[PDB]
Amino acid sequence: KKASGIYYTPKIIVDYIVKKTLKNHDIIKNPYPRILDISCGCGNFLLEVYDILYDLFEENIYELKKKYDENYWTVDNIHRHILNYCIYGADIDEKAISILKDSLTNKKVDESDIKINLFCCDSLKKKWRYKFDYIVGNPPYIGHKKLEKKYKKFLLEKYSEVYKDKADLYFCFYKKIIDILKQGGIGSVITPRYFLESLSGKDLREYIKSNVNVQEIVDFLGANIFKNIGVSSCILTFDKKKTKETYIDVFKIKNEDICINKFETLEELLKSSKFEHFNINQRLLSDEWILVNKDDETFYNKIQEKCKYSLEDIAISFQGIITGCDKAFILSKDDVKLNLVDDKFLKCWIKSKNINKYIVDKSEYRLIYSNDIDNENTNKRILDEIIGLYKTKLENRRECKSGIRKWYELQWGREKLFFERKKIMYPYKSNENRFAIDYDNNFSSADVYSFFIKEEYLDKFSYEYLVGILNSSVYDKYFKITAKKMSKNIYDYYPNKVMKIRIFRDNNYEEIENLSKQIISILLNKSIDKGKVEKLQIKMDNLIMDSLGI
DNA sequence: TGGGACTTTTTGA
DNA sequence: TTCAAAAAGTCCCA
Ligand SMILES: CC(C)N(CCCNC(=O)Nc1ccc(C(C)(C)C)cc1)C[C@H]1O[C@@H](n2ccc3c(N)ncnc32)[C@H](O)[C@@H]1O
Ligand SMILES: [K+]
Ligand SMILES: [K+]
Repeated sequence: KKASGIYYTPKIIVDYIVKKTLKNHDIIKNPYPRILDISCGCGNFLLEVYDILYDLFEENIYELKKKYDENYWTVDNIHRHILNYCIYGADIDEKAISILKDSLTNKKVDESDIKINLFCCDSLKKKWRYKFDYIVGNPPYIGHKKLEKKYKKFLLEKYSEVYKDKADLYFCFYKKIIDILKQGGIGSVITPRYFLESLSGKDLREYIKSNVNVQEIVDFLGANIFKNIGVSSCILTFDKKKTKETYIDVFKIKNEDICINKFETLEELLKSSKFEHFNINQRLLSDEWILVNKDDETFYNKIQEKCKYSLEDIAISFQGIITGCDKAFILSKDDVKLNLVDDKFLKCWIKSKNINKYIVDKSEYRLIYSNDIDNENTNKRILDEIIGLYKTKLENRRECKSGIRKWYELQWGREKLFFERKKIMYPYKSNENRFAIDYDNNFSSADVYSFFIKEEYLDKFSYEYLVGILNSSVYDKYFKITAKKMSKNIYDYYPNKVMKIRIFRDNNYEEIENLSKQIISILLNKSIDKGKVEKLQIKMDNLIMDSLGI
């Protein structure tokens, strides 16, 4: 399956990571460094390590010959020494190890067979017999849906310090690498960036912060590093050195449309205008890692201090309907099959794209709220001609197999009363803040999140005021500071972060609310000349900036 | 083949 | 009993 050009780490990144770890190695003082890659594959990293080592030994061959055994340190012996004592690799694929072993053997190209330290094993189960000086590589990423159940139980029992709930497989590789790193060693890996902000990575970030000194983080944000692969990458470099001060070099990319396979070295790219550099004090990291420059930190801290309320304080949040099979329960509003379904069971259905700022597009789909169907004898045509077409798939849902749900019921139908009221809705993934007031009792899947204001905060906050500030440029920038960057121009808008947004009340409340009412009034007209909306938004942003003192 | 529009349901807790 | 998180996303066209 995984036999193609994908998953090959680009040469620029491989070269950077190998150099970053061995740039300043004192081969005279320690001529026996152990370099490990625990997901070496065909040896993208290890073959480069061999070359870097060979130059390093050959450049100091006469100093080694003089300080140590004169007969042992010769140029002809460098190849044997590297393979015996220096390069280590591990991979679960037997064929990959077979190829890597031949590649290392053919580096020199008789005598006694040289023992190459390659292991065909599960790196997370191996009883590692010693720690390592340097660890580099590109671990596998496997999410919570794509992991096997038996294997996941093992991770939960043994890697509980970093792996729980919706965590990822590469969380465990981070723990393994840190655990088998020598005092004073250096590790450098490329992994997905999502653990820097995700709720799942909370324990993993705590593990890294409390056990290694993070030297450098390269955040590519939504840039496409791996061709034809939908993943966002970062490079972490960490050590176990005794140092008094622990500051992190953060290199965050500025333009996501760059092509990495166009510059000579990654170092040239990082020092250029295509990246920004700033320092974060590792002691000042909380459970959240707020990796922003001084301007954005000052901006963020001003808003946090000024706002006395959060959305969670004043709102009730909930995820959308999860049918478990959308094609079985969602039909076009013009589908002739809806004449078989009583309007009592029909609900309006919108997708994330139907959410704009301040207002929702008119629904084009309907949801059959099948939970309200009492008996199978009644409304049999609905069960036999609409929902039953997917009966086999519906029966394969978890709650149907355990008997909690009937085969025709919605898997997670939530509570209708939550949806059939005035509320605010936003897409779960978007390029910008899009918070709308729903007036039409719209239902939606889990690609749209909703909340409504608690009764006790209705006098302080109105729906019109909230969509005003939340759709403002100030709050767009404020949310994206700590949001979870998913892919190019996509952020996660999930309650675990959206409900942490903080809000304020001051003298500008009335004028902000009135401007929001004007914007809503314009956006709902048939002859909508939606140009004045931009001007009103600009005026509102000025009031908000005045309110927060920025 | 790479870029852009859009986003299901499986899953642990 | 029933919540909400999770992109080695998914899909299509020029
Ligand atoms: C494929 C991705 C996921 N890979 C990224 C690193 C480069 N991998 C790579 O070049 N693989 C490869 C390339 C070509 C071949 C062919 C010979 C052409 C068939 C075979 C394998 C991760 C490697 O980790 C290995 N892996 C996965 C789980 C896991 C674990 N639990 N313990 C230890 N090693 C683990 C897996 O076999 C991969 O080689
Ligand atoms: K000597
Ligand atoms: K990406």
